[PDB]
Amino acid sequence: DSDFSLTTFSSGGKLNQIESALKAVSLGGQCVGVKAKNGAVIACESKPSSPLVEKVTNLKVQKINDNVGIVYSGVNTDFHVILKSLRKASIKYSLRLGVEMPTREVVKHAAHKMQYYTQIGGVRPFGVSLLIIGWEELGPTLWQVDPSGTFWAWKATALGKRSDGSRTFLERRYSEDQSVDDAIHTAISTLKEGFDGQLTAELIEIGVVDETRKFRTLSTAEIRDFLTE
Amino acid sequence: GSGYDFNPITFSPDGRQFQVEYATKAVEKDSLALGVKCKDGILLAAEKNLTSTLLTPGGNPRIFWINDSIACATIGHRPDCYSIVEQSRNRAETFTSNFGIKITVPQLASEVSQQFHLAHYYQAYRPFGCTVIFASYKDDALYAIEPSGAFYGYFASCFGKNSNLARAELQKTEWKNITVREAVPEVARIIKSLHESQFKKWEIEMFWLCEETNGRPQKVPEDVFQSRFV
Amino acid sequence: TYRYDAGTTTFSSDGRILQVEYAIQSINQAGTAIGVQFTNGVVLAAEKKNTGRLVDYLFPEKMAKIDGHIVTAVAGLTADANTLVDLMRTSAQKYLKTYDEQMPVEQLVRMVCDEKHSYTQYGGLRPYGVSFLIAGYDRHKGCQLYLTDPSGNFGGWKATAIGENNQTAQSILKSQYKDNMTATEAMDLTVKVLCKTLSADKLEFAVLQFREEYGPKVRILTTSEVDTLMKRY
Amino acid sequence: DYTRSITRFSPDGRLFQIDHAHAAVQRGTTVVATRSKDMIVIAVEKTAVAKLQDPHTFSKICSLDKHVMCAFAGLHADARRLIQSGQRQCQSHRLTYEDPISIENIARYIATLQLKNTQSGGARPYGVSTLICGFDDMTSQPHIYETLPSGTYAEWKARTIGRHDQTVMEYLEKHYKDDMTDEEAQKLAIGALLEVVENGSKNLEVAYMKRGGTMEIMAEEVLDALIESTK
Amino acid sequence: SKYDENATTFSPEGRILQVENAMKAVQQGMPTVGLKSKTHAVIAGVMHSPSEFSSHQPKIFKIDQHIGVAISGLTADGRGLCKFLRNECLHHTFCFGTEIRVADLADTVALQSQKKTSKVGKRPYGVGLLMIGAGVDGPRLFETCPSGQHWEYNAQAIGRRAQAAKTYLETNLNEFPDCTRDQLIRHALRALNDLEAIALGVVGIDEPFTILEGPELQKYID
Amino acid sequence: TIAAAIFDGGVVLGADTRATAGPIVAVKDEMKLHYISDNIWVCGAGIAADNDNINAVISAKLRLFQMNTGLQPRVDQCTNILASRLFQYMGYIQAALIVGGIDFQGPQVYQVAPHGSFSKQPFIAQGSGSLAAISVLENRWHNKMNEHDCMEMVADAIYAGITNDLGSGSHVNLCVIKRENPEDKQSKVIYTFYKDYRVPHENDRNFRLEPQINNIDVEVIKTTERPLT
Amino acid sequence: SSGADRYLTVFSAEGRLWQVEYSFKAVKQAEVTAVAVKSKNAVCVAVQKKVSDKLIDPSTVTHMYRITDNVGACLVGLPSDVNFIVMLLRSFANNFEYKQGFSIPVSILAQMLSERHQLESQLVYVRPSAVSAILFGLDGPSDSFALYKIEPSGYSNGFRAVACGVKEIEAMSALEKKMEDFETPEATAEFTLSTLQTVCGVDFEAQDVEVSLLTRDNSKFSKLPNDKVNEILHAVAEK
Amino acid sequence: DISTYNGSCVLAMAGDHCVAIASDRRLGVNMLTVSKDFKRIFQINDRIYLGLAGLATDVLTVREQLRFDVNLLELREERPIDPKKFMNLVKSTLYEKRFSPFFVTPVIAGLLPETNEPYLAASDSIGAFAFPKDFAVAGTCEESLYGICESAWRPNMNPDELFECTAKCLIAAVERDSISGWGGIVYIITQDKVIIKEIKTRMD
Ligand SMILES: *C(=O)[C@H]1N[C@](C)(CO)[C@](C)([C@H](Cc2ccccc2)NC(=O)[C@H](Cc2c[nH]c3ccccc23)NC(=O)[C@H](Cc2c[nH]c3ccccc23)NC(=O)CCCCC)O[C@@H]1C
Repeated sequence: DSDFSLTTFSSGGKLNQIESALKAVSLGGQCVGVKAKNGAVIACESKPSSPLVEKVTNLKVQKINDNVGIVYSGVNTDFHVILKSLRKASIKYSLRLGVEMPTREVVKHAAHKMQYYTQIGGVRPFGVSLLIIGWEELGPTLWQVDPSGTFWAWKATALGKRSDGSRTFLERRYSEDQSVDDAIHTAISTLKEGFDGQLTAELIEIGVVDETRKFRTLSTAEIRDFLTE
Repeated sequence: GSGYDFNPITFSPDGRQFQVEYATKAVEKDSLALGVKCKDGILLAAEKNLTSTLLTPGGNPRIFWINDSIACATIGHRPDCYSIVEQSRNRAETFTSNFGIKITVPQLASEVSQQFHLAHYYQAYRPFGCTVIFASYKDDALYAIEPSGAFYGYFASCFGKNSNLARAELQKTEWKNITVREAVPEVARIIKSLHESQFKKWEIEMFWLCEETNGRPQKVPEDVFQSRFV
Repeated sequence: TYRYDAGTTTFSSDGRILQVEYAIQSINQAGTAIGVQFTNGVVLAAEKKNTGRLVDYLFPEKMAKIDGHIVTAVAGLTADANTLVDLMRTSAQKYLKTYDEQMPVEQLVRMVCDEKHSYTQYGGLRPYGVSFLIAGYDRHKGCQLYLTDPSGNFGGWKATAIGENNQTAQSILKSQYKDNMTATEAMDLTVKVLCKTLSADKLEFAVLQFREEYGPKVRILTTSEVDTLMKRY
Repeated sequence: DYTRSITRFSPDGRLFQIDHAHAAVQRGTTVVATRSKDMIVIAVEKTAVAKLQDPHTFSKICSLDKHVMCAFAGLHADARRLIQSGQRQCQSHRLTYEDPISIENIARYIATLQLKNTQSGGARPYGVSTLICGFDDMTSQPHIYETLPSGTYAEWKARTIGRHDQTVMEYLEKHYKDDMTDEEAQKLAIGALLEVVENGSKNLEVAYMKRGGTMEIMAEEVLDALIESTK
Repeated sequence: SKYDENATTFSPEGRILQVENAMKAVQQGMPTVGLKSKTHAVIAGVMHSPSEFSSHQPKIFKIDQHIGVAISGLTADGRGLCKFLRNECLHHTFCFGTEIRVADLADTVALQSQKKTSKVGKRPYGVGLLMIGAGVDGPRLFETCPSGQHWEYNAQAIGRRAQAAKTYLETNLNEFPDCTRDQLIRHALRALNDLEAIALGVVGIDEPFTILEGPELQKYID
Repeated sequence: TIAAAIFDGGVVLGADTRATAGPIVAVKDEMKLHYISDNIWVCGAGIAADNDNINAVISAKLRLFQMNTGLQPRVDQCTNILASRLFQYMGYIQAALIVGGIDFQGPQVYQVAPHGSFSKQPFIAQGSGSLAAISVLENRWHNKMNEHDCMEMVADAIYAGITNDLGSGSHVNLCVIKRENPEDKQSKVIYTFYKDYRVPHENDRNFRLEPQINNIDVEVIKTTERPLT
Repeated sequence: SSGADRYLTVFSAEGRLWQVEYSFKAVKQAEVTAVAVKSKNAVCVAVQKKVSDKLIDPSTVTHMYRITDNVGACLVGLPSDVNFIVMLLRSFANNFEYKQGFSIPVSILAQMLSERHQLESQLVYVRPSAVSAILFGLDGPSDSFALYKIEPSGYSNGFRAVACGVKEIEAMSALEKKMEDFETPEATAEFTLSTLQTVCGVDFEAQDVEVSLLTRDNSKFSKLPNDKVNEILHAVAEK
Repeated sequence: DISTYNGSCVLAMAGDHCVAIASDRRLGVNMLTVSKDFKRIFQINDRIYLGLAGLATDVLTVREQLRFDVNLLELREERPIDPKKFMNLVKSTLYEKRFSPFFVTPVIAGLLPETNEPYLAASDSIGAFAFPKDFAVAGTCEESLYGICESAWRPNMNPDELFECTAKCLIAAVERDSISGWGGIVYIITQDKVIIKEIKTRMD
């Protein structure tokens, strides 16, 4: 039979498949988030497997809806599954309620899906942690959703490779009163610390929710400008 | 396989599907069956090593009807052989139901390789310990599906015990340059030469789909070829 | 084949569902959640799992309002806790839809506990590694506090604690909990128990309070309110 | 859906999962059911409750129906599911048959739920022994069936389940009488539990169903009076 | 050994060890002999005797008016297979109004057992059948195996002691085709050494399948 | 009355703004032209809820399609989805739609009948005023007409339906799907929505008794006030 | 710790899907290499064609497959898995054309294959399909040649040039070292076949390689006939 | 008919930063007056009220399904549902039953959260929502309300004047609808308070 949970509690009260999925996240490419006063940023290292790869065809920084965007660290394919699920959920939310799914509701839906796959049988957890940025009534909000479906808000974060050093670097360099420009610069800097070699605009993707409340993925030109500014 | 050979859907660290190749070994253990695409038709011979002399001489078919124009020689796990034969008949019947036409051996081979593949692709199934050689003279097709589901069209297919020597012998004859009637002596020669003396009573179940049968799957008449051997 | 099946809904030689015991351990390694039932209401106070200077305390990680009359605190996996919170909210609203009455606290507790127990007894799926302190109000039992564990076993508590150092919190509650407490007194007791068994930012609070005219109200204290409560201590 | 054979025979012919469910029952608290001609008394040991635990509406005793009392020993959630099924079944019997479900019938139903869990693939056995008691009719003799995790059920003059079942059962056998009165049955149950409770007034609760009546919890004052009379 | 846990697991030598275990279950059943002539088929079986005061449990069954099966192995599996065979016979009579052929019933039994081995959770039928049927295709004897394959035999012996019966059948194999119904029953009885424990179901191109036990079989015990 | 024609560089959809609750005007400023995607709009006749929901559902489907696939929704794609959906309801969803849009295949106007039939036509009129509108479209539409000529023609068709059809009335809303650069056929497909493109003055309420004579005396049995909280 | 991580598609203690990587190994077990080069004017996929018997009909030993009239798929890996993914891609394209009313783009088909490989790598009861799929073809909406490569993991990416099979690493290195914005479809085909010939180390004859050169003149998928392939190989040998 | 089975008369109205939503109090079984205490207007939240005109059955079914939905949405989002968002919720609830429609027509009278602007949303039984800036009408008195309000409504009615027309413009409609009436109740939602005035209509 299939429907037995392969994510189960171990003797120490630990879901070992959850820790395995978190490990998959920790080997899944550095992604950073930075909450500005007037927005939030989700940058990420997008070093293609080869230069022949077409960057736009597989982007880690993705838009869930007009106001919510998402980046991930972990398995790209089940991130795409999570992203399709979140876009579908936000479209269903707009159909039912006439507005884009709120950032926290998108985060809760991602967390619910990940938890579901942590509990149902025949499946593994999602090997992705999501940094979802979007606005709410009280301001911009960066959220992390773990393979376990546990979500929580952040001021700044890193999820993928070398994300511990990146998170320490953000602890040292992140400030509350940053602007969206300063948040983008902080995200680029965090990626640079978490990345070896020359960190160019083509090797990173930045998504931003700015004063307008709308999520936009910065093009390579905007990323170049930020790198050179 | 260090544990990678119990679940069919499990890849070996080398990418091998150990259950699938164990099914292939089940195929290799079975008596050889070979199809040859001849100019007048396609001849499916199947060596039948009668374990017991009490077996009905005109029975225990290795070659089966799939259509009015498709025959299916079988090698390997006889239960799986007949399961795949019935699933190929069902696939052809469903093909006619959906499209109103008779399935072709290449298309039947694809659809039945679908089931072969499901065996080792979704869990809870067992790989089919059988190779099925679908021959159709209407299609001029001789497609063998292996236990993995890998199906290929052949000029001369052969699977089972001594199938390598049988293939080598089949290479020596340009079957498409000879008819099924004059291919029967050559195929019988090959099977007899490669036949194991461990069995004193044995048969060569020979079907052909030819102009003589109008492409129909017909067991070769005993007058044309005496399958019985002692 | 069940080669890698853990037999989650399977007894052990001791008669314990090992998965449920491990879920209980997971809870005991999670942030402390204390419930204190005072004269009219209950104070729930949980330790946020995700804290730090870089964490944004926008939402209650462990506190979840189930309905106008029921609030919950979480100990253990906040994810499956959120799943059970969604189920509890839906069950409370289904009861309201069926009866036009707020779901009695014990019934909502029984519903979430039946979900947990169904996972412990059927399906071969891992149990919900969450323990709920469900504070609530209903006209039948007044203000109530229920501790529910992954087994689906729940009990009413005047005061109780789950999560990390839950035994120390329980002992402090025994020493200092008194009946007929005021909202302020119970909030002070919960803050004292949390501090003695562990920062306002890391802590989150939720007061259920029943006023005779306004009814039962759940108020999950925000960051500033919890900071004020902590500074009062 | 998950359908693993959780309960299966061991080479020695035992269903080890049923044994583990019995172990769960044993780790459950002690219940004693006793019968007088016109009364049924279920005395359950309250679990050790601190000063912080609400002692009301958490007794192991339950009413499956206006004529059927139930008490359990073992996993509280398993017993909650069993009691929910039993109450649904009592109402279903009233729906299908105007008559109230006989105590034999409802005890059979609960024991058959336990049997199904020992037979259903992917279902854990109920780690619960249930003392299901009541009166079939006004003139019917009181019945006290004990249903085990194995799904076996048997009627008893007086029975105990849970921890100390050995000791409480020995007390019942030593002190049972054929024609005990209501007071005598109450005293029998109360003393049988008193032998294995640290405190008499606190750790012990009693619920009695008289003939032509519903489940009735003992008053704390009357319970204390009976406890002191026994001692 | 480690490959002998499921009917779905092939062994490294391309074998389904659980299928072979069900086969061994069949081999440990009571002796069962089948014989085929040009016009009649017979299945004689030494019905099992669990105790001296237990009537021998029937093994020669009546499936169709011209088909009968001798089940050797797990009796309950044989009875489930016989219910399946009755379903197939009923559906064939419904569809075409004629009696299904024993070859078709053997094919259906083989398919059912192969399904029991091709999916996890379901187990090979511990029972092996000797199905004799005299239809339009003539008299035909089939040994259906737990693995999900059937063999058409002129004669066959299955279960315990099957080797001696098989050798006897081989000795008189070439006699059977022209042997009379009584001669075929006598051959079956000779091949199948235990009288009361021996049932014998005989079918013919004309005569339906009928079971003879003890007294009814005395005329042929010889 | 809804209509939609193709001009040289795009599509002009148009609709009246009346929704009828039987013989009574339920809505006098109803929106029947609905955004499906930046390149596709759908005007709708029939049951107002049917049109609203079918248009919202297909807009959500194509928004998901564009978010996931990154591809501009096609007018024929929108029409195919609408036709399949309306066909599976066997005409129960009474939404006689006009899908006007632009994609790589230029500007296209399709009609989708409530029963799921569809058709690409240079100009279409649907609704109770479809005949009055289609007279105007027949006598005015020509190949490669310009944006303003098609705007005036479609507005005059909607106005013909408004004037002549009782089920049509109030204002003429237009939408003009075009490309931001007429010269470039790969330029972004934009839409300009002309709310109240025509507000027929003769259809305005000419008279109003401003000192409304009223002899109904309101007697209050009970007054209870509560805070708005 | 149970060994599910190494036999099923669940994460190991290192957070790796061992079965997905073993399906990569199974893809390399195809013993063939495919090199696809997508220029502005054409997309040429050349996959070396190995027939193991002289008695196998070569026309049936193929790695190029028609998914739609437009979209071609060079599938490298286990022949059973290759057939399964061919029929799965064709079913995806058919369902897309039925739901959407137009032929599936290569990008959407690649995404659907990526979703299938994600459900294989997440559903423990489904094996990762050991197929590296080079989907290619002229996307009409963009009027540009799409070239996506989907790994058995489901890792789908559009490529200016990609490789799959045994020499995927060497072929990718050669592609990213010598790639150009080739002016003509003939140039694209020459580069594709030259890269494949170099990485394989064997001078190819038309029979030994299947080439699909989708140009704007011929945007429909089709394996180039052996005469055109021979002309391309001669052009490669010309320099 | 089942739409006129329970005579209904709901009338929302826009004022100056204030909405009114009035309803006849009758529960009538066709021509029989069962009650004069029927509630058709329900507070959805502090600044959203829902007047459900139609089958008392469906009035309560849709009020309680919408309460279910809004309570869940406010628990999940921890904020009150917006008048537009509640309108879309009502539209979804009514179109979910498109093939078996509720026989209730909603009238949502709210104040927009920020600008306190009046928000009227009237729909048919299946969620085809109008957003009149003047007045929304529903119930068996629909045409009567349409006429009286079309003549009577004036912009920028303060809560007193808004109540006056809600009451008068509802009294005129119910007193022409035989099956609706038997008293009225007007909820005036202003920026800071809700005034629920029970108005005397004819009781015949
Ligand atoms: C030109 O020809 C115009 N004609 C009118 C009638 C538009 O006003 C239509 C056809 C229009 C389409 C439309 C599209 C989008 C929004 C609004 C309108 N149709 C209507 O307005 C329909 C007419 C109608 C009713 N029943 C059928 C059946 C088949 C075809 C057409 C119709 N009106 C409605 O749908 C009503 C709207 C309504 C009623 N009271 C309301 C209060 C508040 C808001 C809206 C309300 N609804 C009903 O009649 C109930 C239907 C229940 C079905 C179970 O548009 C073209 C352009």
